[PDB]
Amino acid sequence: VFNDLIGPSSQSLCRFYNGTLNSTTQVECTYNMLTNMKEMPTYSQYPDLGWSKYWHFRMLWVFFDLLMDCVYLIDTFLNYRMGYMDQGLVVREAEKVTKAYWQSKQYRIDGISLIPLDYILGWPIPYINWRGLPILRLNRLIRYKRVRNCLERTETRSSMPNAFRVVVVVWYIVIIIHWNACLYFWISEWIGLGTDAWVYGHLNKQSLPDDITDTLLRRYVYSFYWSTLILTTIGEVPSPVRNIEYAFVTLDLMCGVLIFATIVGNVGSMISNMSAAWTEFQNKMDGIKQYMELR
Amino acid sequence: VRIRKYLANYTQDPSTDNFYYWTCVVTVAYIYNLLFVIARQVFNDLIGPSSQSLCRFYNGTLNSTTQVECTYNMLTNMKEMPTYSQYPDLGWSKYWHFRMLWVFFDLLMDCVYLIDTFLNYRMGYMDQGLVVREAEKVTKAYWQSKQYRIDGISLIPLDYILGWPIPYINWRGLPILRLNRLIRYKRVRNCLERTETRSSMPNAFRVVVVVWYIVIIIHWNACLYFWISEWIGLGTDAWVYGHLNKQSLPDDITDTLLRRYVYSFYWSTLILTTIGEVPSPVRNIEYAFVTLDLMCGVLIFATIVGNVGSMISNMSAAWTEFQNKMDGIKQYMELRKVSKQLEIRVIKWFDYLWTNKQSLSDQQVLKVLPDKLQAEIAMQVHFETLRKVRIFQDCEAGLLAELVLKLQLQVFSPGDFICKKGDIGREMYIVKRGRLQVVDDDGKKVFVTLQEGSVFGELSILNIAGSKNGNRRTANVRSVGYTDLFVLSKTDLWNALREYPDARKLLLAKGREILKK
Amino acid sequence: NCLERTETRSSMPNAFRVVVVVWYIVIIIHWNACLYFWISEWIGLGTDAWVYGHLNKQSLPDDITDTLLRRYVYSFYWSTLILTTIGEVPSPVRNIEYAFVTLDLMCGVLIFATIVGNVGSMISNMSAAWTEFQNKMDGIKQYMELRKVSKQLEIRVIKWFDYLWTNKQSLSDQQVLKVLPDKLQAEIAMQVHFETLRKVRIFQDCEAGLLAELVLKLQLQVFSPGDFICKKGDIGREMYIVKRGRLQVVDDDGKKVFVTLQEGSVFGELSILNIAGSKNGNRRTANVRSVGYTD
Repeated sequence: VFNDLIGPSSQSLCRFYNGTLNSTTQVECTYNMLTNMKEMPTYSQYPDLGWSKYWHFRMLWVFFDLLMDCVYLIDTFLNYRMGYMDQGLVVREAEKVTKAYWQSKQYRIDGISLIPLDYILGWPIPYINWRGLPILRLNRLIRYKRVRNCLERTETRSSMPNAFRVVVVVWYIVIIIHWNACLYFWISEWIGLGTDAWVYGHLNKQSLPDDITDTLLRRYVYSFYWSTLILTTIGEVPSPVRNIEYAFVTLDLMCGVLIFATIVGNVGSMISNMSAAWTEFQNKMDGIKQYMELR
Repeated sequence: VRIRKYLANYTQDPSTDNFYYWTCVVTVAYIYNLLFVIARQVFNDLIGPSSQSLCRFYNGTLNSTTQVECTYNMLTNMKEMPTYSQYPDLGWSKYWHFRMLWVFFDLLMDCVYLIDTFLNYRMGYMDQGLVVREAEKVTKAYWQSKQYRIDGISLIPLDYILGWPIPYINWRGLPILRLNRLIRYKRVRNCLERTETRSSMPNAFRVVVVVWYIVIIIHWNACLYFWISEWIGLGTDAWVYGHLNKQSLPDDITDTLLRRYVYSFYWSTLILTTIGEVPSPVRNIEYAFVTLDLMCGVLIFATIVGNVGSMISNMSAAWTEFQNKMDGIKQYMELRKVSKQLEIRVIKWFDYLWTNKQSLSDQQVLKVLPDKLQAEIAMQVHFETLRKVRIFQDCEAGLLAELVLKLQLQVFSPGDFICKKGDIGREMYIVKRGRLQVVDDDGKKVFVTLQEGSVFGELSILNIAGSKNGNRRTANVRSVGYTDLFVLSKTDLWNALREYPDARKLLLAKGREILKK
Repeated sequence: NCLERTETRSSMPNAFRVVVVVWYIVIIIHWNACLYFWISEWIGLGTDAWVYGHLNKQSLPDDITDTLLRRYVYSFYWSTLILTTIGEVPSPVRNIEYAFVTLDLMCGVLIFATIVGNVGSMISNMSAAWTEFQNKMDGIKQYMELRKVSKQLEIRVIKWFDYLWTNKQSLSDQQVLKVLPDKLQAEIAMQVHFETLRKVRIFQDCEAGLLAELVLKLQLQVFSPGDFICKKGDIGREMYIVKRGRLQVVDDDGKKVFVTLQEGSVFGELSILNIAGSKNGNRRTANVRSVGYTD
């Protein structure tokens, strides 16, 4: 969604009226031209799609992508040699664990989660004029079983279990609000920024107020605030204009009602359970104090 | 004549699966009525508009302000709402295809209601645990049960007469006269109950049903808001839908039927969830409606999200009860200063107990189910261990049923001893899953390896004084890895073998054979 | 005392509980409406934009008359939006209005949290028996899924549960045997079971306190239409009385009926008696098979 994270690959061209030239020309946007603008900047692509300036950011992202795919490959090798529990004991002979690997159909879950489409079609190629699809690395999210086993085997073994439960539901909250932030800015890019007053842009006037620059940090910070106000159903955001914005805000508010109702219900139960022994002691003392009062 | 002699003695069995799929068909027809009768009453352009919108227009070529029919650029950014003038045929010359589509679906769901009335007329009531399938008894029990009034109010065809735009009477149609089809709610409630008892994904069906309840409630409040916005008059004040609302029709937004339903659905979503980011009311009847609607939204959405929070709390209830047991044991071993190796042995036992998760789930089956079905469950699960056990292959069959209802599971650690040389024998063991080893007292050298299905510990609980150990165990027994054991006690086996003397003579003779071996 | 002695004696208790908390809601919002208009009169109407008056512009908009009905209707709407903490009212201006709105919003948070908690509990309790039945069915369906029980036993168990919810007169004796005294439990056991106590051959000829002491110790077992109650070689530990259902005695393998034991018929009383003159003793004399469902 926020495709300026790898470098912008398209220079912003604001319309500008220099008084010395006495002409209204399109030049590249500085930070004073993104502050208090009358229209959104038009983007024109670089001929190399930004690779001559932002190769250090792109090789940082490529290095972390290769590091987590090597972590996925070593996890696939440990899946290939995993000792299954047969009769209460693990099996440590190689032919039995590879045969029980190939019979259990774990290799399809390990194989869909390692298709390297992201190294081919996930980066800005200038020769094809391919802008890159980073969403083709969504196949790495199919390995959720190892994460669920790590969270289960952490909170059975942890000496502070309620602190880990609170940290895990806070991480669930931040990941849900982040995915709704990228969903809001994908719809705000798809409709067109600055076209109406619900979409991010210059017409929103909560997104870009007086003396506020339009940067990538402003885009993520306003989209995170919009999803925080929508998913907690405070709703102090601009009301929708077009019908597809009404459909998205209605679906997002009902999803926010349902899943934040269950999430805060879990947080209220988890902080009710941090002093459950004191409350059960207090119910026994309330019963005995009421009995000795009435008799 | 074949369908006449078939229908002369047809009687429906309500317990069958074909009747349950018929209740799904009646649920589909009921959901059609429950949405589209109030959508057709309020949003009456769903059947064709039957009144052309006449916007006031100033053409600069004519230099005159005339009333012409509204195009989509004249409903976009308007200064006043369009006045409606009726067609002479009430739109039947243009919108007969939409009206015959609605007439065809209305006739299809009324034929579904008629076939459901015929199955009500021939429904087999349960008399003595059996259904009745003779025709005179089920029609007499139909006419005595007063089901015919509920079936008869729900089939009055007022909608085919006064529910459509008739041009000769200049009758604009009352689609709300098809609200009598909503009295058949018992078949829908039986379909939802008999679906979520029989479904293998019950919590997904519960979540889908409360999402459908949410959408039907917000849709009925959407049609209620647009009925009050039509009744007050659209565009007359800033709470009502119209041009003065400025959230309903902003800059460059056309006023269509989709805009009316989409804004009314958004208004009821913000009112019933009590976010309230809608225009504040102006007239007093709008204040009364918004106050009543907000209090109804507080109450029924509080109970609905309470149900959704309980239903997604119950999707992981076993993990939370396991975590309360682990929290109690971890708090106990923290405060009593238990050493580290017993604590890692206990949490490794709990990691094993959640990893296999086929250990201890017998409690609700032993609570609510009858003993014949509990015995049949004990046959069908445990059959691979009941087929190998040396006493269980040679007994009376009711004796092995009475013994297999009294077994229990004990999970054992890989270092744990099951018996030592000098423990008193009070339990007989059957290895359900796991590997066992007999060893020396201090030498620790194996003699035999007791595999799965092997039975031991039955002579150490027998009371024959010819065996010199008596109640003492004959050998050291150590589990190799983790071990589930079918554990038969001394007392329950001695009761069941007291009730059967001939198998007691057989096991006593096997005691003589193991004494002379 | 009138509300307590109404909802103990009412045949619709949950409807009375819902009507009483709706009356509590309306009386609380009415008293906060009169509290808001007393402070709006005391400060002075139309002096600022939080107070009722002409400067409020939600209270008196364009073409809205200031009447007594407008005063009560706007004050009731203001307290409905404050006590439910929607808060779409004008923000306060003077400091005493800030103190009143802060105190009123915190009172609204606390007492409407407990009131809607009571309403959520009261409409959760209107279908508590169906949810407890569904927890038992969820446990049994999860157990038969994980143990790989075959399909015909699973459809027999869910058909038994469909019958157990369809008649719903099977097992509801637990709270009566808990809290009620044994004289009233005995009188309930007389008044319900009288059509089966009038036919039973031991129960027509005994001492009356003996039949009371026996009828407190009975129990219900529901039987499937294929199920056998006794076979030829089971040890007799139970005496049966057919409360509702049809029974049949059959051969060992020939499966031909001899008599049809109807409702009210008593059997299984000689097989538990310890007289050695009967050659079977504890063994059952005949095969007994239920025809349909059988209590």
